[PDB]
Amino acid sequence: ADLKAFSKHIYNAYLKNFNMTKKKARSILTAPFVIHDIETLWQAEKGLVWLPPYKEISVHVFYRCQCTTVETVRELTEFAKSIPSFSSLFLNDQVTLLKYGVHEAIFAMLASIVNKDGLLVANGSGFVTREFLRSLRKPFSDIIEPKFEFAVKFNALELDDSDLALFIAAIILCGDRPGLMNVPRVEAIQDTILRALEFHLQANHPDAQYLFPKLLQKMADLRQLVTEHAQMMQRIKKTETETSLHPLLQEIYKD
Ligand SMILES: CCCCN(c1cccc(-c2ccc(SC)cc2)c1C)S(=O)(=O)c1ccc(OCC(=O)O)c2ccccc12
Ligand SMILES: CCCCCCO[C@@H]1O[C@H](CO)[C@@H](O)[C@H](O)[C@H]1O
Ligand SMILES: CCCCCCO[C@@H]1O[C@H](CO)[C@@H](O)[C@H](O)[C@H]1O
Repeated sequence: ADLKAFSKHIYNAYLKNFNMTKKKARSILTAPFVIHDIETLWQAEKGLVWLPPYKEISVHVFYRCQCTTVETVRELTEFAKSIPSFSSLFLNDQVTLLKYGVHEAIFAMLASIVNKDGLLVANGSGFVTREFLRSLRKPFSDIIEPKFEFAVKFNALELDDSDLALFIAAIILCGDRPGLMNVPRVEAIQDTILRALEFHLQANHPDAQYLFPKLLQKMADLRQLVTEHAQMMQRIKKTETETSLHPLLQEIYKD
């Protein structure tokens, strides 16, 4: 009943806080400058499309990834704060939820800007090919591929921005997070969001392909995806000594 209005407030918060909507993304994807080799990557840097001291091609890509990720974390923070029930939480719990939730949300939203062939970069000014990213030296290519596999299956669910606003909110407001102080309040908020989501999916996808429980599965898939990604990020930290890691991302991964 009150859930329809509750979803509108979340959707509003999403529209207010993210630079790239799926609506914007899909329209661009169907012109952005194409990065498919070293030459085009260099031409993208020469101002036409767009940091620590230069090392190499794969590390340059890794550095630009961090920049993007840091910026997405900022947006997710503002999104979450635009939800009143999130803002009533003590700041430590807010930080705990963002700590353990941002990468799950990042990979979910990433599907919005991805097709079988590649992904948009630089606020839609660029399109980097999947084949080009495959060509980067290990471990970077290994880290990248699973996100394509995830994003393609996820895009088959044909969610829109209003669906995603609730889905991301549910990811952030998660009672399972380690070190959470007020577990009961968060669980109660999660439950309201999930109820709003099921209600919203009924109204928005009337002939739903068992859509709500498939999204719950995707949430579990995202948790596994982040687990594996964190393991791969630990490998970078251990093996790539000369490569710098953004302080905030270091804080997120810590413990
Ligand atoms: C669907 C493929 C996603 C691949 N990764 C990603 C995500 C967003 C932007 C970019 C990117 C690509 C090209 C350029 S210029 C040629 C710039 C950016 C990439 C590679 S990823 O989502 O798998 C990914 C996410 C985050 C990473 O480190 C940051 C963090 O964990 O906070 C990644 C690090 C290495 C490889 C992929 C990363
Ligand atoms: C908004 C995203 C912030 C995620 C970084 C959280 O970083 C966390 O901050 C806590 C409070 O300073 C620290 O106690 C904790 O050690 C650190 O991992
Ligand atoms: C931008 C790259 C920052 C990632 C550095 C990874 O850092 C590591 O992540 C592990 C997670 O497996 C944590 O257990 C460990 O404490 C942390 O130092």
